[PDB]
Amino acid sequence: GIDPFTFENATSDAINQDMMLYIERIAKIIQKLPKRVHINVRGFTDDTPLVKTRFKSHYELAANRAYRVMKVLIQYGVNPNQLSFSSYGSTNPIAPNDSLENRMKNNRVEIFFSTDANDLSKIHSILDNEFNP
Amino acid sequence: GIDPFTFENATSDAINQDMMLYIERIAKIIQKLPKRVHINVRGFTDDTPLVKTRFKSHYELAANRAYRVMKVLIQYGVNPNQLSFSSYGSTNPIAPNDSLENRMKNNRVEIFFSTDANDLSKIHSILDNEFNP
Repeated sequence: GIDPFTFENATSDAINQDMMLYIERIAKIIQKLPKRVHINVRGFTDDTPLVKTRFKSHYELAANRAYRVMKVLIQYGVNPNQLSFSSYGSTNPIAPNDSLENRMKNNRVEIFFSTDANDLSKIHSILDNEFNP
Repeated sequence: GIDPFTFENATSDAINQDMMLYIERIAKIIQKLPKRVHINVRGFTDDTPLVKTRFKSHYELAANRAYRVMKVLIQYGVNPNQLSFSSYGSTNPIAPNDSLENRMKNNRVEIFFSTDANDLSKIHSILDNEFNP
């Protein structure tokens, strides 16, 4: 399956260089998709305390992450008309927050496609060509 | 009359220094509002034909105006977690699309507040404090 954008720094919204390149690939994929497909960039966090940062809440942290990924997709030519962003904060974890390994799973941004039934095949086919050799 | 933001020309998404000042004023207001109130930044166009611009459709234009305004609101300190943007293209004109003057009222971005009955008063006096005798 396709990978989400993982934030290794549990308390920041910083997009490093490896992640920028990956966002760029997804951007290239997105612009090839039919125009009636929209993209919702969703933001998540673990439950690491936020005390020594600027963020008041995990929602706020996840919003910044999703917004920033969205910003980057636009940088690489995705039309703002196909885009939106959402924050789920520390709700909806992939894994429980017991260990460092599982907490990384929770520090991510996920891409959601909004598509009809016919455009779903096209997305499927386009994603297959670019991601699986 | 708390006015929308009105763009300079039919096909432009440029935010002039005039509009910057006004968006900043709006950002100050938003930051005084209760945390449970959210802000949707709505973009519109007139129905001026789009040749000789980058934009392929009015929704792309309207989406770009609204995204830009939101990006500015954040720039001036508004929590991304309280923000979203929407494009309405040339739909929902506030005025008939005849004279240039009227077409321009349609080239605009509007701010919608999402609020419960109780936070509605808190928003009223905050807005009144800022835009009335």
